Amino acid sequence: LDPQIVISGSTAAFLAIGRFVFLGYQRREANFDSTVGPKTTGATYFDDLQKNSTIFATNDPAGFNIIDVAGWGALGHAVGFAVLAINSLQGANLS
Amino acid sequence: GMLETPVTSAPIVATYLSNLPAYRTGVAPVLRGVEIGLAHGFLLAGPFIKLGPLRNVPETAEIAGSLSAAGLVLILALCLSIYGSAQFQSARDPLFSADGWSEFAAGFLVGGEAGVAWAYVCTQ
Amino acid sequence: ARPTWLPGLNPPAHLKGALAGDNGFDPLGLGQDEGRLKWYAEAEKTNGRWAMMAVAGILGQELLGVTPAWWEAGAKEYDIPAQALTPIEFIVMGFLEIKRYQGFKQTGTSGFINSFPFDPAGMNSPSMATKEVKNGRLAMVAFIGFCVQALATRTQPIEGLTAHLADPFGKNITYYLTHLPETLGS
Amino acid sequence: PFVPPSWAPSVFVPLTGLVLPAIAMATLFVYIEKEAP
Ligand code: CLA
Ligand code: CLA
Ligand code: CLA
Ligand SMILES: CC1=C(/C=C/C(C)=C/C=C/C(C)=C/C=C/C=C(C)/C=C/C=C(C)/C=C/C2=C(C)CCCC2(C)C)C(C)(C)CCC1
Repeated sequence: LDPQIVISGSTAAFLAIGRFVFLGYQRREANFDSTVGPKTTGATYFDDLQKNSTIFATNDPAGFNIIDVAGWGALGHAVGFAVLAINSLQGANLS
Repeated sequence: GMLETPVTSAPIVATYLSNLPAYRTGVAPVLRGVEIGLAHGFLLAGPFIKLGPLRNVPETAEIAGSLSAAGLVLILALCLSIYGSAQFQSARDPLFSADGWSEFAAGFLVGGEAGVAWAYVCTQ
Repeated sequence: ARPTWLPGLNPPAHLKGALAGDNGFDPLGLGQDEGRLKWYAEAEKTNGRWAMMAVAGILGQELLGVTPAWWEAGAKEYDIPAQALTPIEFIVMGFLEIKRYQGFKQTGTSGFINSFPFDPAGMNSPSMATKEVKNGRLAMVAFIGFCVQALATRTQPIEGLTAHLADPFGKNITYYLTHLPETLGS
Repeated sequence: PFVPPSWAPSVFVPLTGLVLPAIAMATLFVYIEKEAP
């Protein structure tokens, strides 16, 4: 199989559904983590290491920041190589 | 007052100076540095190539002379920089200030070396 | 509203913009203790300063026809035996670095031997501080590029650039990562 | 062990005759011109 089509194709699908299908659902479940509350309430260096010091703002209308791009892109790459690797096993000698 | 004279006070002379990069206010010091550096850098290559110690070598004369012109521009850039450090330690034009002159010296180095390189390309 | 590494991203609070080259880039929030950020800021420059000299040295050695490649310099034998080089380096570097640290603790700035700051020529200003960091960061990225390009391509920095320029689409990271047997079999 | 390399003059003569003097003169010129606080 052509790696460029399969890997890019799978990544596009996983980015497309993530942006257009599961974005609303994913955000709602992320608020279920708000009900519990913040991890720590302190002002020491080690307490600062547990806070969202940097907020990744995005200009995308739906709020599809880079962290979401990395998450859904990784799944597409993972699925893409699974498809390629399995298809490679066809026509393998002594393997 | 001072002794009036056409050379000191003439219309044609005054207009010519007012258009030179040094006297053309409203331009960023860095840009003036590049404009001044290019002009001097281009000329600086001439004498080194024609009258240098390797002037009679067919092809090495161009390279050696220009490479020495580049060196002199580097030394001049140092002179400009340290002059600003000594002169401006504490007015109308931004150039005559510690911040302005430091930009001016940097532009001269960039413009001067570009002029030396541009002069070499003209030969070959 | 200074430029930030990510469009439309307000910089984090612990980054105030006072430091030279402060683009608000700290996704992991490593620098948030004022006692560590000051140490890291000094640590950024010294890594960059060594990188800047290293990149110039590798490029200079290649441009001047020095052999062998920069990653085989140690194997070559010089006037001084390799055993004698290390004790000399350890004593000299230990002295310079120890006094480098002592001055930093007292003054909080960077210098050489007994002078802090070390600015004999008087060139020093916020612009110069900014220019040092940006050129330093570029050298740090550049040096890693040399190391990895030596691993994959096994060509010296300038040599690799010429190959890319000669054949841009034919020669690139795509070609070398799929031709390790050919390049390493030579 | 002591013998320096055969190329030592090529580096040290320009270094001590053209480079260090330039830095030394720049250091001294800035120093003398420097104004007291
Ligand atoms: C800015 C420095 C720089 C520049 C100008 C070049 C230029 C070149 N590289 Mg090199 N390279 C660099 C950095 C650089 N490289 C780095 C950092 C690495 C390590 C990943 C490599 C690894 C590398 C390899 C393995 C190969 C090249 C090759 C090449 C040539 C073809 C271009 C290519 O394939 O690039 C595409 C691939 C790259 C890895 C280049 C990336 C360059 C960007 C600008 C780096 C950005 C870094 C970023 C700011 C870091 C953020 C960190 C984050 C955690 C915040 C070309 C001469 C190829 C060649 O023909 O060499 C002779 C080749 O085989 N480079
Ligand atoms: C004033 C006296 C004088 C003159 C004219 C020369 C001339 C020369 N010497 Mg000699 N030299 C002298 C004194 C002099 N020397 C002395 C006292 C010593 C002992 C320390 C030496 C030691 C010496 C050595 C060791 C060497 C020379 C060499 C040279 C040659 C190249 C110099 C060079 O690169 O200049 C570079 C020139 C410039 C950067 C510019 C010169 C000035 C320009 C032309 C002024 C133009 C002004 C312009 C007209 C104003 C216009 C204004 C308008 C726009 C309003 C040349 C033939 C070299 C050689 O190979 O000779 C064959 C060489 O190796 N000389
Ligand atoms: C120890 C001190 C010293 C040294 C090492 C030199 C060295 C040199 N002089 Mg002499 N000179 C000196 C003192 C010195 N001089 C003094 C005190 C005076 C006044 C009395 C003179 C007056 C003088 C004149 C009038 C002339 C020389 C020239 C020369 C060159 C003669 C050999 C040749 O053919 O070069 C050929 C040169 C080259 C092929 C290029 C060499 C490299 C250039 C000059 C610089 C490159 C810089 C680089 C690109 C960027 C910066 C690098 C740096 C940061 C490391 C040579 C570069 C001649 C010459 O050609 O000068 C340019 C010449 O005409 N000198
Ligand atoms: C702007 C814009 C746009 C566009 C966009 C784009 C084009 C994007 C892209 C994106 C992308 C393109 C992304 C990507 C990502 C990726 C990633 C994130 C990856 C990851 C990976 C991984 C993680 C891997 C792993 C692994 C390995 C390494 C080995 C083997 C195994 C595995 C596979 C697992 C649009 C028009 C739409 C809209 C408007 C705007």
